[PDB]
Amino acid sequence: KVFGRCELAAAMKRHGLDNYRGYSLGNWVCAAKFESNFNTQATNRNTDGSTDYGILQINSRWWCNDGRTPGSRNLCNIPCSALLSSDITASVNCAKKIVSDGNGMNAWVAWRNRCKGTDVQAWIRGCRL
Amino acid sequence: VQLVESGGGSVQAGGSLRLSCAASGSTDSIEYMTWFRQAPGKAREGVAALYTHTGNTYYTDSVKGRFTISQDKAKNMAYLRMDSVKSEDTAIYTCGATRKYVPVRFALDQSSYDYWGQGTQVTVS
Ligand SMILES: [Cl-]
Ligand code: NA
Ligand code: NA
Ligand code: NA
Repeated sequence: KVFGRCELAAAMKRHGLDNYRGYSLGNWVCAAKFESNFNTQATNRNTDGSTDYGILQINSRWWCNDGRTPGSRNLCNIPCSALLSSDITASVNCAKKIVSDGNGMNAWVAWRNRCKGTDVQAWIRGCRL
Repeated sequence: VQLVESGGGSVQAGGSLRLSCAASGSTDSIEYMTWFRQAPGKAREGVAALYTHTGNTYYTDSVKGRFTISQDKAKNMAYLRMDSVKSEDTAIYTCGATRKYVPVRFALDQSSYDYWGQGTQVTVS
């Protein structure tokens, strides 16, 4: 599924992400845009054997299990395949754990590079939320 | 990513020594820069980790209060200042880094790190 910007903003709001660990809704929409271009099926293989999954590009070295990295961790206690669903719940629930780890949204590289220090509220402007 | 260590060598007990690590390539993709050490008879252990995008720091119990990890992010530099050094600090010190986030609970584990410097001997008298 490729979400529309405003469609995703609404779904993220419904999932309680607005102001979650202090990050306004625009931050979350912007992160999805640059991490996955709003695509719930997005995957990216990394040099360590791990894979980034789904709309928020969550890494299998730490957060989910895909079997392909023996001794890796699964801190969200889910199969990585759950992060490729057309509904965002599993990704959002896992993302909540990630952002609560102690370094905020900096754990998302594309958020740091493309969202942090920008007018993130632009990503939700003009949506009827 | 190449990590280039400098500093080290001999130091007296209760004294101070600064180690430096300079990171190759662009500043932006480095996540953690973290000093490890390996002492006579023991495995490599995490000493002090720094998350470069917030400045947050994490120390092993045996150095809390005596060692300080810090950075100059613009230069891809990380520093370890050892104050109040003790015999147990004698070890080979190596800086590691990652280009992907690592949960804080694993930030002092060597298996978390993908890039390493040379090792720099520190000896406490
Ligand atoms: Cl949904
Ligand atoms: Na990611
Ligand atoms: Na895993
Ligand atoms: Na870099």
